Amino acid sequence: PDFYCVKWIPWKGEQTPIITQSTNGPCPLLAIMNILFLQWKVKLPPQKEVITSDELMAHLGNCLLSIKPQQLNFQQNVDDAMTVLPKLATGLDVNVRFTGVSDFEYTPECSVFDLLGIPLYHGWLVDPQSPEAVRAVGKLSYNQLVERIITCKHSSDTNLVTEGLIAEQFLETTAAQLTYHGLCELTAAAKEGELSVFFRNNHFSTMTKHKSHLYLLVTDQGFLQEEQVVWESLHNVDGDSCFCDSDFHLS
Amino acid sequence: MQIFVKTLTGKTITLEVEPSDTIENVKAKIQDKEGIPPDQQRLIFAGKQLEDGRTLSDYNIQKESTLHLVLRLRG
Ligand SMILES: [Cl-]
Repeated sequence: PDFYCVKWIPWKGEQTPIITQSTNGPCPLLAIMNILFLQWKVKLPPQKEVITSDELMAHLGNCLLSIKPQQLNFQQNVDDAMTVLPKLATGLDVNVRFTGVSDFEYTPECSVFDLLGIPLYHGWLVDPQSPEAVRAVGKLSYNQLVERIITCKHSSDTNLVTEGLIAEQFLETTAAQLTYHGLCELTAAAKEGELSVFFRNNHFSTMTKHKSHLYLLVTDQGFLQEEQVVWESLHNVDGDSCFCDSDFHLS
Repeated sequence: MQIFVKTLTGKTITLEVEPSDTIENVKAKIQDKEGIPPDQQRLIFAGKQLEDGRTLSDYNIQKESTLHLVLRLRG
């Protein structure tokens, strides 16, 4: 319903809760909250087996509203964060740029992440090895790309028409929204032991890098009983993905 | 009638609809046979975005018309 199961794991020698997800549940909220649990910035009592969206909001509120600044820029951000909280549960709008694993159109939505010090990533990157594609896509965000593709379809100008077709096949071939280059850059760009949020295919995940390896936190309700299953390889682009325990050992 | 929906992966799904059908019905049909949520759907035809309230005859969509679907990014 509107309840989420709590799962306890041995994280860095401590009993730590993480929250498991429905089928199409509240994954941004979850991606964020699970980071906060893993950092012990939010604590649940030992016997918590279930938690509600409202409680999560309350714990989240305690984080956001307890943050102190490095004046007026700061307070604006915080309300933009507050205003967005409901969308954290029902679906959040992102608009990636294909130039880099941190490149999004900056919106209020993104600001929550920034206030909590939580990096936000995607791996939907145009291959630098193909200059035609790099030129066509340029610095355009996804939303601009689909508009441009449309404009170009209506032109009979060869340049525009060519630009569009290249952009189209970029979107067609990379529709999984993760590329080998994105994967490599994620690898090199993410820092060891940092917890972050990874966008892909309209899902937000809790991500970390450990010994140069990238993992997504397993929140699937199916594995609620299996303590040994905590981390899943961010394995690209498709194929068998290995599971690890809390300590990043094969489970 | 039979129409075509072009998924970005390249696959072209075929759909059976009626000109009186609403855009909200068609997204529900694409979901019902491709699993993509109707909210994550944006329908494009002749360089126009289709709106959930209107019907197919409102855009003069005829048999074997190819509708373009764009995913909006919402996790
Ligand atoms: Cl961290």
